[PDB]
Amino acid sequence: MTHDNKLQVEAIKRGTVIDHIPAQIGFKLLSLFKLTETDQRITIGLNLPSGEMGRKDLIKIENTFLSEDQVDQLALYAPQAAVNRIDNYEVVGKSRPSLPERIDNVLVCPNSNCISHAEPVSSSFAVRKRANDIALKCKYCEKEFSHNVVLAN
Amino acid sequence: MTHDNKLQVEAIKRGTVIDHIPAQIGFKLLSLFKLTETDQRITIGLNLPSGEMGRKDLIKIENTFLSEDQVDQLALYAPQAAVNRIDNYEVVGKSRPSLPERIDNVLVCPNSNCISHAEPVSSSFAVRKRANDIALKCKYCEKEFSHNVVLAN
Amino acid sequence: ANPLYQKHIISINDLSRDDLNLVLATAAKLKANPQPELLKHKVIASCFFEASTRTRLSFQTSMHRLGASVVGFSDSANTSLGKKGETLADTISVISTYVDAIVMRHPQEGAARLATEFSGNVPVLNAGDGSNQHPTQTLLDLFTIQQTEGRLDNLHVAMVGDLKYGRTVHSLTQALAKFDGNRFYFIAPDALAMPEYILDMLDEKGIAWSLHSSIEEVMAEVDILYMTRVQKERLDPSEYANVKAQFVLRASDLHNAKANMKVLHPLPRVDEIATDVDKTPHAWYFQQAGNGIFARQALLALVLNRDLVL
Amino acid sequence: ANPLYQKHIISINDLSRDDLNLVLATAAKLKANPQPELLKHKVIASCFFEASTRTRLSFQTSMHRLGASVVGFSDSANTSLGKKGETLADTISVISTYVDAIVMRHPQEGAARLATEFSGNVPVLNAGDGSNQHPTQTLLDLFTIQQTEGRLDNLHVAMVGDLKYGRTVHSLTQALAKFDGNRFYFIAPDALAMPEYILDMLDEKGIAWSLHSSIEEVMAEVDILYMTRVQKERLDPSEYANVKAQFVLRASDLHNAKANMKVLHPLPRVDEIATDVDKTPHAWYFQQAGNGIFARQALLALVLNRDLVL
Amino acid sequence: ANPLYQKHIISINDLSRDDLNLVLATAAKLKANPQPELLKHKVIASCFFEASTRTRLSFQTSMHRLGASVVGFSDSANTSLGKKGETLADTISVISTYVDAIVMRHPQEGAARLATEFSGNVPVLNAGDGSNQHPTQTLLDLFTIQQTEGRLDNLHVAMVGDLKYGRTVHSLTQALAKFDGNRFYFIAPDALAMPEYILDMLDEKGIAWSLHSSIEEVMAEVDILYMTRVQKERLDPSEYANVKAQFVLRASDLHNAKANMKVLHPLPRVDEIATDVDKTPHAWYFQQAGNGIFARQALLALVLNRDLVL
Amino acid sequence: ANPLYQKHIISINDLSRDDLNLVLATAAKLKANPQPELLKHKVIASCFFEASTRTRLSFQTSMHRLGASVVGFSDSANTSLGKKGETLADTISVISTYVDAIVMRHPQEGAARLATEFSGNVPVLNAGDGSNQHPTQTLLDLFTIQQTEGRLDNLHVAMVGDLKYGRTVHSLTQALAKFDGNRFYFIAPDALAMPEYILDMLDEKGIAWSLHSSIEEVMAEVDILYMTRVQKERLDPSEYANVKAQFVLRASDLHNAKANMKVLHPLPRVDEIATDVDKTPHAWYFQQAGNGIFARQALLALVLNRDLVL
Ligand SMILES: [Zn+2]
Ligand SMILES: [Zn+2]
Repeated sequence: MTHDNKLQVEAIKRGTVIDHIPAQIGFKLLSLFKLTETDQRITIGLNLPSGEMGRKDLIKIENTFLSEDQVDQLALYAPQAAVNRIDNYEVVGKSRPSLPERIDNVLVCPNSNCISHAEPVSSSFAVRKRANDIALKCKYCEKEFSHNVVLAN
Repeated sequence: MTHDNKLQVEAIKRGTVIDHIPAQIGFKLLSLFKLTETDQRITIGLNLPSGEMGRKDLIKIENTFLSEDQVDQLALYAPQAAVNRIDNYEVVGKSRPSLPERIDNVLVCPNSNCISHAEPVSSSFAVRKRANDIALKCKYCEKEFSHNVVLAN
Repeated sequence: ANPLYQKHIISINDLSRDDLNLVLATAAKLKANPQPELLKHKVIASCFFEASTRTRLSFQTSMHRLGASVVGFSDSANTSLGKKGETLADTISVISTYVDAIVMRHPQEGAARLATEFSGNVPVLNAGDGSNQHPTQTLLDLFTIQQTEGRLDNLHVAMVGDLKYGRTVHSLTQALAKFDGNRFYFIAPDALAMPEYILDMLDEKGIAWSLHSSIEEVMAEVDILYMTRVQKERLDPSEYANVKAQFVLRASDLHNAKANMKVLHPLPRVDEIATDVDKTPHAWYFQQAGNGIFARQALLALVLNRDLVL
Repeated sequence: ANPLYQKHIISINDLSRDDLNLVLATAAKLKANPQPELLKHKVIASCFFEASTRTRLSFQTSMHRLGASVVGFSDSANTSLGKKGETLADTISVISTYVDAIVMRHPQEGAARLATEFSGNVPVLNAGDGSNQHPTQTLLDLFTIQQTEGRLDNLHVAMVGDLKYGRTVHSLTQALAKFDGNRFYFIAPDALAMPEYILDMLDEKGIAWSLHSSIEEVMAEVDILYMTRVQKERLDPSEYANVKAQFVLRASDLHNAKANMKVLHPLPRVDEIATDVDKTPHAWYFQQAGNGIFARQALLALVLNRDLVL
Repeated sequence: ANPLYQKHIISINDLSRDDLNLVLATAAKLKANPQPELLKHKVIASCFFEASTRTRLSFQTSMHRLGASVVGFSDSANTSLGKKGETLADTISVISTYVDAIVMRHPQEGAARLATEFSGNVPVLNAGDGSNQHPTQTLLDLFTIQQTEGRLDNLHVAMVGDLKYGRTVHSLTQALAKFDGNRFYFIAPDALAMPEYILDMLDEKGIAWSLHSSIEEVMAEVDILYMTRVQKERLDPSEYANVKAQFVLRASDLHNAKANMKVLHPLPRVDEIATDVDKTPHAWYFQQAGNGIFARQALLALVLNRDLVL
Repeated sequence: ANPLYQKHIISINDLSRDDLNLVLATAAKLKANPQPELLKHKVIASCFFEASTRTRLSFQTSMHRLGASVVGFSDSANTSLGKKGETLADTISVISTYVDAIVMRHPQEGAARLATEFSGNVPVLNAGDGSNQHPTQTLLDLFTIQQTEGRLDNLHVAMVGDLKYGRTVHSLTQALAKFDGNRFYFIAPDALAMPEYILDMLDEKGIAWSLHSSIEEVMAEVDILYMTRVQKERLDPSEYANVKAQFVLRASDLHNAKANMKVLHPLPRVDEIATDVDKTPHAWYFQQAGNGIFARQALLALVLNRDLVL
């Protein structure tokens, strides 16, 4: 959108703006999804006065749009996050994270005897909701864990 | 040391501006020295252009200062980053990265047999600028390595 | 082509009620009229990365009665291959350039699955992977249950033993819960009760189930008595021996049994089923072991052969 | 009869340029039109006195695709036979009265040769003997090099790794130096440089060779990149890890590579070749492993069959 | 003569409250004023039929601190005795003719009870007998609680981890059960819950106790947090990983804790106590291992001197 | 307080020339006038995580000679500690609460440096830490040179055998490198040449050195012949046998040798020093092993007594 305390601040030309990320979850997302790995002008605002929502994180990836699928990968980490598509210095699109069905190579199988650990494979867990508690199922060992357990690693 | 006067980027009042970070390193720095694990308002800019080097990274940390020591640890990654200390809306003093005599917590010993690998010990290397390159001697196994090697990839 | 042509057999959940019936239909038909050269010219890999004679011997006999050749190994003692450091992925990748199909047993869950990802066209068949899946054992329990009861729906199936770790009782319940009106009885030690994830699974289906403390309770009700070996290690020698008594089977306990109730057990048994039972019409473990050949043969035939002439 | 009929395959020096080409000619032709019963009724011994799954599995598959039967063993754990005290001589002498041919792997150099002296008519094929010969691995590298480059003369062949102990790079150089105009590049650690006896051998032939400290140097020049596993044990963990960096291969290092350059590696690889290379057109180890079957099949076919119908 | 003179320390059950006190009372004096020549000229057999280095080095440092000589051995398999023929009774009958006291750890329950029957007049101290007892570990625990809390009565003890198999918690709950007003908090995963026989005894004696789901609920009342190690082998890897995070202590958790609160663990710790906990003043696991030296000297001193004038 | 009081003897690098002298100076007095009750009432942990019988029996005889008690163990695999879970840090943190000093040998470099961080106030003496250091062996060497030559300055030292891996020569070259005017003769097969980092340091300090092809060239100037064992396993059997005869000493070779010349070897010797050499008065390898007893007593004495009045 438009940041201004009193002092002149940037807003990418065309690109995406992942705004409303909760404090401390921002950088993880940058790490996890390896978002920083391009030649694009990324501007990050950490620990910003979200006031109503206290403190938030914020990313702006200029000249880079995210497929709705990529937007869904944020759910477990930042569900209240709003993903804005910007064109011509204006919000042309406003998406919101949604529970995916599968979350690839970002989580680690808590099952220590899971073949997934040594070998060259990407993690892959099938998501499944229950009274709003997310159980996650490893593609390999086929075991089901609670997201609390998996996310801890 | 980047100045744009149309699509402007705001400047903080007090804190530290880690300017002239070669591209792709601003994130290592972030992870490596755990610069995000703070409540202070940080602001990061990646791949911002500044012809004097092409593309650069730039990190602003509000109400936080780095010691002579803390600044030196960047010597190995962004030898030329310019750490501009700030107070009252203006640079109250600049500082450059000096190669330290010792480097803790962030490197890994290349020695497979070095005990530092399975233990609750923080690594520590002695630095020694010998013709052409930097030598790093492990605290525990005492084996000396070319820095080029200590940076596995 | 048949529905399983070239498909990988890894988990029992991957097969539907109609796939089980196809496999069963074939097994029954290969038992009847043998096709000793159906797989002639094929070469199959017997990769027992985790040793297992019962299962290796069974599979291999299945290969030899269909005309197929066999190469392979057992016990990954050192196998400077896989063990020293070759990543399984790389091992399959190489083996898939020699053989036409791969049967494998591994100590880690998901092994057979991962293999699938590095074998290109070569179908891999899971002969056991950690405490996860052992699909062939089940295809064989079902064949036995169908052969003896004449159906896979409407059975009063009792499962005894280590129902909490028994890799086999978990798989048998899932498959049996693909059919209709099966009621389950869960006689097991308290420290070893059926996992909840299986119980919940059943309730959703609306399947009848109940736990029993002793076998005599459900004796005169059960059609199938499925016993499983209670691993002593899982328990304390005092605890074990305390428990034991309420879970071993003698012939006398069977006087109450129906006329068609068969006692099944994946094997090995030792303490859990007394040899006196060996001599009663109800004994069916050994016969059950022999049905493994037909169950496994039907599996290779379908996977390897485009269309099946039965 | 063909030139190899009943002859023993022991060393690569024992075969001439014309023998290699014959073997290659056949391999190429058996790959094309399979003769699954050519060796029907023959019985072959798989004596892996030194265990080796990659090689045993390969040989045996080669036997099974030609109709031959196989008896044999692996790992001389105790073998109250050979090990306890039976002298190899006596072991062959007995085995040569059962089978028609013997494939064997032994930990000591000259084993396969000695065997030759106690087998009467039974042809023995060396599948590895100490740090001396492993001829079959080479017949297979050459087939791969010919299949991919279309020729065995005038290649820019680079050999990387443990060039001082690498039993394979020594054999590949010798054979390749039977053909014309091959230039060699020797990128290897200083502590592990190509033996001198091989270097001298080349100079006499007047063959072009040069050592390189890094692969990037000869990248855009090489047709074949032959990498070998650098045994950590050969070195000190600090020394090793010091060295390492200048000798592992990543995909990015390959951007400079020609269009037809194939990376080969006897296997296992692990640290030396990153899995990213796995996905580039240049990757040829795995394909290379599959050519082992054709190379070995052609070898048995020729040895065992009087005249070869191709 | 003191009460403990020439007596066998076999089970905690066998020791009275007075007894307990006599031992910890002596322990403190030896810790205050050491006697390095009290047990001079004495020889003690350190018999570890089942290797336990940590317990051995302790008992032995204890024995040297009083000027005693030590001879002994570790692991019968590495030993020469009792591997195929000789009994323990013969082994004890013989050793009781050399030494002045016998210390012994043995893989099977009742092993020390049986020794006291062939030792003659030599007193036998139990350093562990299967899933049965471990007198010394408990006296060392009790001495650490008394020393830090100033009392063994009216305490708030939370016990955590594997309460089913942990022989150590069972035994401390019995000893504390001998003192007045104590209250216990048992926090353990259901598969590893405290046995009924302990609860039954706790209820029969009027002692308060209560299961809890997480330390957090109890952190603020508790005086002593006795932690134990849930061995992942006592479970299924998947199962273990789910309950793991519920019984692992971070220094943060310690926040709303009484000043006087101490954290104990028989050790070895692995995951259960996070390393940041070591810096907080509640960590006392290492000072506990340290007090083992004194509880052990007191006993050796009491058992071998008709009178002590400490 | 003497300089070495309460200090950790980890690396030779850490010791000064003064330090060196203080130790060898004490060593000679203890060898002149023994103190069998100096370290009485002390307990020292002889912790051989990596079994080294010869070094252990030595350190231990040293410990008994001063009246100290010893407890300890050999080979962690035969031990109970650090096999699957517990760390060294926990193992040290615990042992530092029993003993008065820790001696330890460990399979990995830096293992003792790390102990000094959890030992608290207990001083740690390094008896070997991987390819890293071995303080004591060097002080024992230096004491033998000083004792026989009368000085550590202006010496003619030839070092022979495996100069690349021999941790012992590296360390002695550093210690001697601290004294004035020494000159070294490095005779070693090229595959086992002295590392560059030593030469670099030798050159930086102004110290003369020079490679030589055979002892013969140097036999007449040299005062001390430090021999080492080229392990045939650090090479290829064939390779080893070719260079063997160039670094093996026969009593004949000793012919044109200075009266004062002594032959040293850390032992075990196997082929390198021929048995006829034992009768010539240059053999001093056994009297060296003997002096290890004194260099070790001095250190234990220095480290545990604020003042010595020898
Ligand atoms: Zn998994
Ligand atoms: Zn190190």
